[PDB]
Amino acid sequence: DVVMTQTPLSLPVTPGEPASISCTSGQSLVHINGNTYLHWYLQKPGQSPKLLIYKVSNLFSGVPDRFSGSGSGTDFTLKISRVEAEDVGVYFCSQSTHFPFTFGQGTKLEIKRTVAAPSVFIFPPSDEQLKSGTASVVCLLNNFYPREAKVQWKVDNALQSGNSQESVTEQDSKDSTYSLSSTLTLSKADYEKHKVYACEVTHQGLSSPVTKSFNRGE
Amino acid sequence: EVQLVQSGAEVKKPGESLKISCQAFGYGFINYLIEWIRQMPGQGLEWIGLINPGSDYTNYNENFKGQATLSADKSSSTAYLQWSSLKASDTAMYFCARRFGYYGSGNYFDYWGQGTMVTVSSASTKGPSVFPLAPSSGGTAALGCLVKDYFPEPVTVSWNSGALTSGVHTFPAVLQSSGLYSLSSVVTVPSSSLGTQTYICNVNHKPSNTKVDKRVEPK
Repeated sequence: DVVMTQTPLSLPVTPGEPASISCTSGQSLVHINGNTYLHWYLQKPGQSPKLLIYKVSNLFSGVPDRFSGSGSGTDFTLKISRVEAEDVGVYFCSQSTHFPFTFGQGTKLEIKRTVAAPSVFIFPPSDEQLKSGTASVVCLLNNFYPREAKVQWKVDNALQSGNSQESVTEQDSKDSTYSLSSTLTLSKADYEKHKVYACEVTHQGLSSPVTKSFNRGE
Repeated sequence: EVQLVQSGAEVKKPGESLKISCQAFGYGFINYLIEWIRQMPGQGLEWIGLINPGSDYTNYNENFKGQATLSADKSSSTAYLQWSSLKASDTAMYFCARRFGYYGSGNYFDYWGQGTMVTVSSASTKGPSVFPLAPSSGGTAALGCLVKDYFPEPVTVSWNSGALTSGVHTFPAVLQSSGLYSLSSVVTVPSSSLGTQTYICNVNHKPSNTKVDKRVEPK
């Protein structure tokens, strides 16, 4: 199989600025018929992939001029002249020289904007859920940028690990922000024997960490 | 434009078989180079195989050979993908596509089916439990609904029957350590609206025919 490798994997771009995505193949994509079957796709959020550029550098009909491809052999580059909101999504290179056909890992292009601190909210478990024998404690980070944030759970000022799941939205297409949930899961037994539940949040938009907490019952 | 139409979501147990379809609503099917490509849950594309219905030529990704079978019904313009002994790792969005004309022709297309979601799990259909994420006690408040322990995907969440859409964040589902999905849906609102407006999350889970409208209230 011909391994396709894309760099980078994440590409923040400021609207109107250029973007480059590189693809390297494990071996030459020159076919015995003389053609080089390296293609570039964009998969916008929720959609199927769409073809941008075929055989290295041929703009597919209907695709905007701002997209262009170059390269030869094993090294290939997709360039976007001036990035726009409609350009967001995962870009894949695709080889069809050799069976089995293969794809790069994907390069996620997102809109770059200034750092924006998250608004933090902590939610205790409902009593209806406490009848279940389980306690879910939820922490929300709302409308922040960049994606990267550290969420630490502290239980009676003791730092939790492996006990919570994070979930993150796709980039909000209108304000270029992300939101994130961290759900801490405890047995009804473990929940009912501690007092302070704190969501601890670190992020570039905050000089020093934000902690939001509640005490069980109050 | 000529497009491809695929059959509906599949939910299967490990060990079971599958059969999904891809009908061309266009054109001439017998000359197509039809590819099957699956997209993994947060992942890349895995190329499954290719069929030209005309010849019955088939090429298979070695990893899926003797699990996967490509066939074509030339009478109904429909391509099929059969798959036996499904494994949990076969959980993916499956696409059919026409991308390439015969080599040397210079002809390129971009027809994609809408996708068929395939879920392979030993878990059984279960409706979600919906729990309130209560607004606690400045300018803006956040509230929501915890949608827990359902199977399979998908679930749908709206707020106030669709009347409320601004500031809404419905998170992606996460597969929990149990075989079961969980998600939350939140909305930020002005704090001044709390005493004044009601907030109901409308959670619908078609696979189990469960509809839950949960009223979310302060404390």
